[PDB]
Amino acid sequence: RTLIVTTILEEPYVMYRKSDKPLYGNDRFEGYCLDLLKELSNILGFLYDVKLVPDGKYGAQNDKGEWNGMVKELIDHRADLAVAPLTITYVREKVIDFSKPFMTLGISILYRKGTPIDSADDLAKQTKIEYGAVRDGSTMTFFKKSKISTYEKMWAFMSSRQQSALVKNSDEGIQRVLTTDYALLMESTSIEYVTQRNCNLTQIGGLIDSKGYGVGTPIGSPYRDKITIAILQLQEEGKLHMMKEKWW
Amino acid sequence: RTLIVTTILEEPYVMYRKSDKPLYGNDRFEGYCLDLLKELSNILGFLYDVKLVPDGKYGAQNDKGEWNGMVKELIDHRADLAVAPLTITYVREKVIDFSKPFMTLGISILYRKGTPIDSADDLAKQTKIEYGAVRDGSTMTFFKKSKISTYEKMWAFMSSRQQSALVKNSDEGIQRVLTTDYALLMESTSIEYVTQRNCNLTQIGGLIDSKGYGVGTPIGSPYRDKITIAILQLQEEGKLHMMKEKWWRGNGC
Ligand SMILES: C/C(=C/C=C/[C@@H](C)C(=O)O)[C@H]1CN[C@H](C(=O)O)[C@H]1CC(=O)O
Ligand SMILES: C/C(=C/C=C/[C@@H](C)C(=O)O)[C@H]1CN[C@H](C(=O)O)[C@H]1CC(=O)O
Repeated sequence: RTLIVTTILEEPYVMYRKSDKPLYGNDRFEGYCLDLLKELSNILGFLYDVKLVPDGKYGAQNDKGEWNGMVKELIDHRADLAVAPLTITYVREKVIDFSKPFMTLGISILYRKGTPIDSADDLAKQTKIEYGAVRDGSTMTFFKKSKISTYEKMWAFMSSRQQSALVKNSDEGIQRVLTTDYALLMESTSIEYVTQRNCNLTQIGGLIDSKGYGVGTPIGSPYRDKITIAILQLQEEGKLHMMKEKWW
Repeated sequence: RTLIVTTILEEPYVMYRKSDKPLYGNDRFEGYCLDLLKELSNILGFLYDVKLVPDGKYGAQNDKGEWNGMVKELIDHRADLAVAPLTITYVREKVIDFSKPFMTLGISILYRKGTPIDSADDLAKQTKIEYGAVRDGSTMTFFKKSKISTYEKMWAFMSSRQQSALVKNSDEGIQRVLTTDYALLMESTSIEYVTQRNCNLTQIGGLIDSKGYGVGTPIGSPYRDKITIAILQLQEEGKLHMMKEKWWRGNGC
């Protein structure tokens, strides 16, 4: 049986291929996740239809506790797998089963080069330089729930003034960093990608936490473990590292 | 019901406490893993008896496909959990269920300071400097199964001459590095611990792979997921990071 794979567009994980004529099916996409997906499909032996998540969201829960995006697709069994830079979080792992991480990363700071700023603490102590994150993303949630003083303070600032310091998506954040005096709290894997394509930007400090991206499956899914094992196999033989180098 | 926790002695994960009189039970140990364990027990609400694995091995399989150590304890249901720097590997994950990693790391190089060597490649190209790893550990296995040229070459050297380049345990490896012209392939978390207490030693290059340590449970265990969720919780609130700092920090160099 063909597995339905729910995903979302995000450089360089899942992107529309470049072609002179209209593309159809899986042929529409390319990227690290499509490469990962075909590696997993060879190892486990399954066919799949990549399908973009209808609402274009990763998955968060509203005030009433209902989920949206890819997480929701898995919960309602509208998809068998979720392959994308879907951060393994406490709140998400309770409603869906994650495979072991296929990429590890952390929350860090994207800012422009040649400045005295060097840590999340430097930012927390002032207000001249504005800073924030993608609204409702795992990074924002981290700062929202943290009880570490420095992070509590930063959240106080990010959420103030109607969350004007937050951005809707990564691209809006990057442009905001390139144009104004703004710093973006962003996942390290994404910062590496960006700083490699824009010499004006750089990472500030190191990681302020350790996270991973995993393949999502519905709770009780028989593939969860098979995928985990395949990921470990791909990691141990250098394929994951090879794939990262290819797209980064 | 009290859960039986199988573990092994390894600084600074599980160590014998220092005391004037004989110690008994869980009171015998201290370390990062005992701290982790009590955090998990508070969150999940269970009691536990720490018990050192009888044969003192982590878990590898012999030629007949038989497992030993902690992995074996879990397979035969002699323990409910395995809490130790037990590397999550392909071969192990097939016989036991692992929680999500509570610590991520990689294979790196422990060598002495002030030398021209700077990468696994530098080592692979020569033979003056001897190098190896703990025999039968996950690191050795990595090199044994790799098909990457540089690692294939290093394995060729490590396994040659009856594996004389390999060591029985981390301490033998560290002493060998401090005394002779030898480099030790070792997990990054352990290198950090050592270099912080030995200003003569240092890490060479970065990580040559990405691994994690996880709590082990028997296949089909009802705790696997509960523990995973608790670990994510502890990570998200800074406790795992806090615990690492508590046991890793040295006295400066
Ligand atoms: C790039 C990104 C955007 C998320 C946007 C959310 C608000 C959504 O549209 O559902 C994701 C990638 N991984 C994080 C997550 O899974 O939450 C998030 C980025 C981040 O939060 O740093
Ligand atoms: C310090 C260590 C010693 C393992 C010794 C094996 C040969 C044993 O006696 O069971 C462990 C720590 N994590 C690895 C593992 O889980 O296999 C191994 C060290 C390593 O292989 O680099």
